[PDB]
Amino acid sequence: IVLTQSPVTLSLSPGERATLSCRASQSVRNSLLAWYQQKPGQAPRLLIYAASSRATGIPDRFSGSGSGTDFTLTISRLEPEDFVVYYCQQHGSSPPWTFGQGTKVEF
Amino acid sequence: AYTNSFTRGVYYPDKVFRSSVLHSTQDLFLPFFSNVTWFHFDNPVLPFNDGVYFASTNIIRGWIFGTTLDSKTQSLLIVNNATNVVIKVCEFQFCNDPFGVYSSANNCTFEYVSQPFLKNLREFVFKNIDGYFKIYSKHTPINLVRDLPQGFSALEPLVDLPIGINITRFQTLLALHRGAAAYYVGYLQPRTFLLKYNENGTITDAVDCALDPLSET
Amino acid sequence: MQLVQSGPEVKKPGTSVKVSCKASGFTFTNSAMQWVRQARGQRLEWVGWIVVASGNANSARRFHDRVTITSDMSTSTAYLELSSLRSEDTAVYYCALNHCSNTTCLDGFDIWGQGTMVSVS
Amino acid sequence: VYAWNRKRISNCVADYSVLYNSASFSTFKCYGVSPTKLNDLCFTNVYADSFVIRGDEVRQIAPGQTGKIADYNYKLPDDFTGCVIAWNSNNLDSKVGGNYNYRYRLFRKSNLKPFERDISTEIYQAGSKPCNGVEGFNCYFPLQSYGFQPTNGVGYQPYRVVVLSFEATVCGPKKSTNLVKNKCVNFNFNGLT
Repeated sequence: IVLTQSPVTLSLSPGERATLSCRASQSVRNSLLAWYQQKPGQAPRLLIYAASSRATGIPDRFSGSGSGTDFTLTISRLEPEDFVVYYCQQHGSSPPWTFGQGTKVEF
Repeated sequence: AYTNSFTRGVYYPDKVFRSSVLHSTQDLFLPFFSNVTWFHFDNPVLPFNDGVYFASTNIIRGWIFGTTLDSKTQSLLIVNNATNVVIKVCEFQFCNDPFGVYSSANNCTFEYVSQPFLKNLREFVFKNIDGYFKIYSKHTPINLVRDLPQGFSALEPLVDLPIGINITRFQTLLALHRGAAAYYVGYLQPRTFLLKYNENGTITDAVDCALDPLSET
Repeated sequence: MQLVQSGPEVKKPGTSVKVSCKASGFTFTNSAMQWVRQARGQRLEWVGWIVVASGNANSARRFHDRVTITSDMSTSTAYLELSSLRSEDTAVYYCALNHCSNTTCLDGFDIWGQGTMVSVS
Repeated sequence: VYAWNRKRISNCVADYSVLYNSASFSTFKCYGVSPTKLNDLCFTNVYADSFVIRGDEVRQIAPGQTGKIADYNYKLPDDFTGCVIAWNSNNLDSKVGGNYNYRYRLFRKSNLKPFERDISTEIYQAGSKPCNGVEGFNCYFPLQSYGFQPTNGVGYQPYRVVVLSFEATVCGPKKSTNLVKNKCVNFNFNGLT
């Protein structure tokens, strides 16, 4: 089971509406496709858990939606510190809780 | 039906020895000349209230004691199979009409096994006081089947069990194949008796102090 | 609620590494740590995961025979040692933990470590 | 210890001298009655709950004790009337190469009520999403087998633990002498003085 993510860079303006999607190649069991972000060279941190739920301590403006294979990360308000590589998860299967390629939220 | 209970139902009450002694006891006894219920093959439901004098003429094989059966209460069950009497306090499911009857053994708290003893008449007394269940017995040869014979015999104690269970109902079980049998049931009452211990130490005779004014005298 | 990880280890292509990851502020319940290896300039990867209470480790397929991922509940730690430390192993190693809210546990690896620059020189 | 064997003992004389004076039982102390004083006192029902645990959590088999075995495997009540016998069993239970027959319940939703025997080996759910009895993330089989080795230390050796519980057909014994005739004796027969 491998996970492919969608557009490899989001090169568009700050302060607007962007959509992030993880097109899985095999159907994710029990909808466990948590969403992480990782600013380059530092520790990642969790935003969406159980493929839709907002994490504790994390504020608003993010949204995980859908289940199964069709999937969406919904970011509402691109602040300059949200121009970060964003990552999938498949820690649902068994082995290879495969991540994604990431993307580049770019100005 | 009903039958006279001429002098029967008297038993050694306190496990001691007396010789040539008239002794008065205050204990759950079968009253003299009471009417006992005669059952002739079926096996109905009988209240236990205070204790049982049971008599019979190897058809019957055991007894079931308890209050609220179909497994909601631990039930006393006594079965004499094949020169072996077995006593269990397992919360058995009652059959609609038991007689395979001892099936569904669950939650067994007490178990006990002993050896039985074989125109004969089988007298038993079952009583339950202070959390203890007592079985008294004697096998007496006879030559009549109409009514209980007007002789005298005293029942030796045979079994004590420390159960402490609430009883108000009892059943008899008799082995079913498919010759009817008959038995007699009386109840015990707290009456005063005067007992006559012989030179051997056997109870030879007794009188009931509340029967008639002569016996009270 | 913090996973303090050990410092960097500059190593050699014949040696083996020993990466520890202590959990500060709390003790290990049935918490299911995972381990993430990031070669710099590449994506995050998956090494293996320990059910910390049970010790049932399970490593990834390319790491199937040469990493043992052990845990110790007495010290509230969870270790990692990777064998043979090839030139394609220079990375940053992240110990990610699932937070357990006693009554239950969460479904997300929220509290992470800080990294371990395992250098293959 | 998850499927701890309980046997009811009744209708017999319980001779405890061969237990206390055996000089082989390493851990032995008694709650609610002194061990040398319970020999001449009579109970109704005696349960001998027996299991095998690692030597560290012998202290977990105690009333008013919190831990892993005392919460998920075998809990004694606070009003525990009876006592615990634990002796080393490295020479029998710890076989060469590891003994994995003995397992203990490690993951459970709630702590056990006292004298509860849990036999279910369902795949424990630790998170929100149920995972229908298959193994995976937040899906743990709750029985983790002990690793028992002769190489292991004293605290890791297996200890066969037998727990006695008490509540009137369960008791000790006595005598003293011969019978004495034609002399003034102040006898004691069954209690009658």
